[PDB]
Amino acid sequence: SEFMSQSNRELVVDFLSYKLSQKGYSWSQFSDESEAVKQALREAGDEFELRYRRAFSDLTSQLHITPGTAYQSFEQVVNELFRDGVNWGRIVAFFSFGGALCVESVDKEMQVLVSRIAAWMATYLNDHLEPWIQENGGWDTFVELYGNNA
Ligand SMILES: Cc1c(C(=O)O)c(-c2cccc(N3CCN(c4ccc(NS(=O)(=O)c5ccc(N[C@H](CCN(C)C)CSc6ccccc6)c([N+](=O)[O-])c5)cc4)CC3)c2)c(-c2ccc(Cl)cc2)n1C
Ligand SMILES: [Zn+2]
Ligand SMILES: [Zn+2]
Ligand SMILES: [Zn+2]
Ligand SMILES: [Zn+2]
Repeated sequence: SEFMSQSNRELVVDFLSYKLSQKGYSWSQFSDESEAVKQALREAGDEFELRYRRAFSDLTSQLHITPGTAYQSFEQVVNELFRDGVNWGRIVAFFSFGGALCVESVDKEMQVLVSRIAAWMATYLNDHLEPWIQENGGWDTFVELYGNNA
């Protein structure tokens, strides 16, 4: 409880849909307090790209991500991102990484990867990040911290 929560799937699809919309795409092209969390994540991901733009490179070539890639390859990269533990900034970097991997996959004519990356992100969020998030005050704590720094 939970095996795979709908709220974790929704957070991921809403974030990825936003990043793909910024590149002119609809989520439907790739796949078949809550509003405040969605908006804070959108804003934090946009700020993360302005501050750490150099990291937004040819991710699918650097990580050899193809239509043959399975979940454990994605988990190894994200475990590197969280190698020294979890914090809010690293969670924003994780969402941003998934968004950039989706955008790059579409650019490299590997549209098939988008729904897969969404599922891998929702799995990692559910299994390896939600326990930390709940222990550290929940998503409404992030909304408060982000909004107050803003
Ligand atoms: C393996 C691996 C990687 C790897 O190993 O590192 C990386 C990788 C690559 C580059 C960068 C990073 N980062 C950079 C940042 N960093 C960090 C910094 C500070 C804190 N401290 S904090 O928690 O107190 C804090 C402080 C401030 C704010 N926010 C204010 C809002 C102000 N505003 C309201 C005015 C500022 S904006 C903002 C600032 C920082 C983070 C978010 C938003 C927030 N916050 O959450 O908003 C939280 C904690 C963590 C963690 C890692 C990872 C990738 C990767 C590859 C490609 C792509 Cl595309 C993505 C990822 N990969 C794959
Ligand atoms: Zn939603
Ligand atoms: Zn961008
Ligand atoms: Zn795992
Ligand atoms: Zn913990």
